[PDB]
Amino acid sequence: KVKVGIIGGSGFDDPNLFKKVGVRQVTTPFGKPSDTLVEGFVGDVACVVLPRHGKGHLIPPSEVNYRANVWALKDLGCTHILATNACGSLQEDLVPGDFVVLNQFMDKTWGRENTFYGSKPDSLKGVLHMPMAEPFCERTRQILIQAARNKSINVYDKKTMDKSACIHPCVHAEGSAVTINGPRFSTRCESFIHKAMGLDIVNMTLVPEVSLAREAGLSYASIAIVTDFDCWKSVLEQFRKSVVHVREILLEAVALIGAEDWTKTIEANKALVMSSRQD
Amino acid sequence: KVKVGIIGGSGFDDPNLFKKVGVRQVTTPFGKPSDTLVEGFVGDVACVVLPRHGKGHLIPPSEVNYRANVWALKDLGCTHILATNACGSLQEDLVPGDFVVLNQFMDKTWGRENTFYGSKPDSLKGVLHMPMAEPFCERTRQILIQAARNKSINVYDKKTMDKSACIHPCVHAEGSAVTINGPRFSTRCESFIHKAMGLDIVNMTLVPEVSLAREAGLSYASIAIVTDFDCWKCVDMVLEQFRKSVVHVREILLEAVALIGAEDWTKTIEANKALVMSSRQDLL
Amino acid sequence: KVKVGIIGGSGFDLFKKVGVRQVTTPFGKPSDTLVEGFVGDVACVVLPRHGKGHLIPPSEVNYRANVWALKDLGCTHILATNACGSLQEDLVPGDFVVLNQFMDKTWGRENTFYGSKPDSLKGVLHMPMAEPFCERTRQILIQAARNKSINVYDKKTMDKSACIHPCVHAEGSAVTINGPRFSTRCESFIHKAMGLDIVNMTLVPEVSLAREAGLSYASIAIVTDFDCWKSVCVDMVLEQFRKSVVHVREILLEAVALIGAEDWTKTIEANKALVMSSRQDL
Ligand SMILES: Nc1ncnc2c1ccn2[C@@H]1O[C@H](CO)[C@@H](O)[C@H]1O
Ligand SMILES: Nc1ncnc2c1ccn2[C@@H]1O[C@H](CO)[C@@H](O)[C@H]1O
Ligand SMILES: Nc1ncnc2c1ccn2[C@@H]1O[C@H](CO)[C@@H](O)[C@H]1O
Repeated sequence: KVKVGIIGGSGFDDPNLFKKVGVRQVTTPFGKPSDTLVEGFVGDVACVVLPRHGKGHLIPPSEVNYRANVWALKDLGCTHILATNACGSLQEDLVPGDFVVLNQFMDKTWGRENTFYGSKPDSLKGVLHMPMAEPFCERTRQILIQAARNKSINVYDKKTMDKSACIHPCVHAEGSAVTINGPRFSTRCESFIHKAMGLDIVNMTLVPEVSLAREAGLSYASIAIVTDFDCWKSVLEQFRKSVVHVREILLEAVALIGAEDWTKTIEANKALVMSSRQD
Repeated sequence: KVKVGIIGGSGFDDPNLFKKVGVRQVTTPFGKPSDTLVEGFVGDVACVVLPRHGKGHLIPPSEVNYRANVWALKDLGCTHILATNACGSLQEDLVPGDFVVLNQFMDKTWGRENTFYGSKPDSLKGVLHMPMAEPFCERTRQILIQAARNKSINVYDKKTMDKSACIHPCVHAEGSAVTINGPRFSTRCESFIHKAMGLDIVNMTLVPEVSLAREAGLSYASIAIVTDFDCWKCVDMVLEQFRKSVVHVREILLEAVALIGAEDWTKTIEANKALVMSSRQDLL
Repeated sequence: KVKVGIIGGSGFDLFKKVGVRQVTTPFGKPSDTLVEGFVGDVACVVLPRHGKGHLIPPSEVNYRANVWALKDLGCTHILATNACGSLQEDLVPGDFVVLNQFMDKTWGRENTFYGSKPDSLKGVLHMPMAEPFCERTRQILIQAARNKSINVYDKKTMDKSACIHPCVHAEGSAVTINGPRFSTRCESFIHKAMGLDIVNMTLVPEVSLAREAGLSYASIAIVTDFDCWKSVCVDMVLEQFRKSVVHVREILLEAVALIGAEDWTKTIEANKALVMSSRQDL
């Protein structure tokens, strides 16, 4: 019943997380996904891998068909989506090499299809107004964090640990992301403004992927990879080692997801979609 | 003579504000309005009603044809537009059941047609740069407020009265709205950011409706309906509270139309159109 | 050698022209035809942002075509003028700002040369924009003002009481809004509380696209009024502008000469190198 979709960002243009069982060239009512979808098994848990930018990373963040990617995963029977998201750090405690299991975001994107529903032929009929107060699936967030612990990777929770317990590299138990449209990076002026707003990282791909996953009735969680500090503070090796440990986290997270019942969580996801219909 | 247009938001998809005299199924050079326009009278005052989202609430905020809506009302000869706007509160003193006669906004929408003019053939010829310092028609704002007074609804003015005078439910005499694109609600992160900017409410429909009304030379005023606290902070009571708010807003609207028709608006209307002409930057 | 493109904003819709040139671009047609000529020995190209009739609003300007057309003609530098409203007390109508920073609030504009759609160059370009302008070219605009005996105010070293108007502000940040409407008081105060200096509609993505084209770009903002945070309309932007046009013209002509008097070999190399190294599809 549980099937785990994986959307790989930078460093995961072609992951190979398991032996490929089948390759799926699909289309959706909202167009074609970034690439073909690879189906397989992690242990006894069915799993589907999909590169957000395509195999060659030729599709910029603003042009990614988030609808197609999410809906395609949904059509294949995924109940969860795990995503990676490379990012810049807006805080001194978040150091290149750290990961962040996001729990909040601020949206500054535009010109992207951010919803499956509407009044145009491009969309499913209805007006969907989805609650996003806490935009991720909390259970699945805690999976990612527990996965890191299982793989002996440091975890820092600012709510229960003081500064001295922050050993790098570490996974930050929470954090907020600002999603900019791209493709350019932020100016120093924009970086300081975001930092003053209390944001933790800056990224170009989280939104509307996270929003559409909830719309599709899926449990979604992102692991953000701190590649560098954003330009408020004036290499490839740290990122190479990062994807190795992110691979471990993803593989362990899939197993942890399959080790539990999700019947009521899946049911509540579906009901929230139906209850958010305004029409 | 005046003619008052009414753009009904949530809770006003099918208003029935008066006995329908005539219905207009029209189009504009900017496309189709949300729905048929219903014409009639409030007393001796001509009035036109249009649901922003259509009868069945099938049109989401981002896809509403604000241009067509404002232009269709203009074509029928409306001089004023009164709008309802459902919203979430960003401040402690603004509670569900309150109303807000907006005077300010902050815009965070995109991908919406927000001007009638441009250099493209599918827009009116010319470049219009409208001043928007005080984006509403002040006279018409004060009419909404006085209408609330006449209907025995509490009015609260933070600049004059102590917070000890804020008695719920009340019409807030001033307020700023942040307009987000939707269709999703804000995250807690976005809610606290907006609140820290000093914004009072969050809503998805105010802009560019208010902007386009000024571009059309019309007097525009919005009454926001506080349906809930935004996520910075039983549903059966929430629904019942909103229904009561709708009853109150309905009588405010009806009294407002009567108040408008009772006064002379020659100079205000003249100033409305002159403001349009003087913003034509291509006329130098 | 060097060649200077000049993108004129409001009131700039400069020399003895050699010829007028019509050009096309893989991203459409520029705002207008281009004026080719010389300031001294320095080749110079002049392009009005809104067209000769100012019929093109800021959100509909083809910044891609304008910047690329200047590139196609062999420009190494672009000087730009941008009319703006002030968000702070010390910046008054008649002042000028040699911008070093911005905050972007535009939408629906073509802001990159690269992408995966047919009407764009193939590739994913992620350009660093920490310091979005060419610093050398900024300091040239500022030095140009000194040569023409226009006051220069540096808020990093100078007193608020030592601010002599009209002056060129040696640094400043712009918020770029989409237009065509002006800001509300609410928006104006929010921008002010963010620490931004001016508000305008034309800087972005022009500045971004110039760096994509590997050109040294600098902007001089012309303060036409205070934004509505004080006690702004179309007619006001035009009137104040008149006296400011003359000073800006002097600065631009002087700046062109100053550019032509230095070697830009390594700067140009670095510009084109930054373009290549930002390609993340490779
Ligand atoms: N400091 C930043 N600001 C915005 N995006 C960033 C960073 C750092 C990494 N990314 C992500 O990686 C790609 C561009 O480098 C894009 O996919 C982007 O999401
Ligand atoms: N807390 C909020 N944030 C943003 N919009 C809100 C609310 C509450 C109500 N609305 C308005 O009503 C519709 C969404 O329910 C939309 O039409 C919207 O304008
Ligand atoms: N206070 C302001 N806010 C926004 N834009 C302003 C100003 C003042 C000038 N401009 C510039 O003038 C043009 C539109 O009038 C546009 O080119 C615009 O950049």
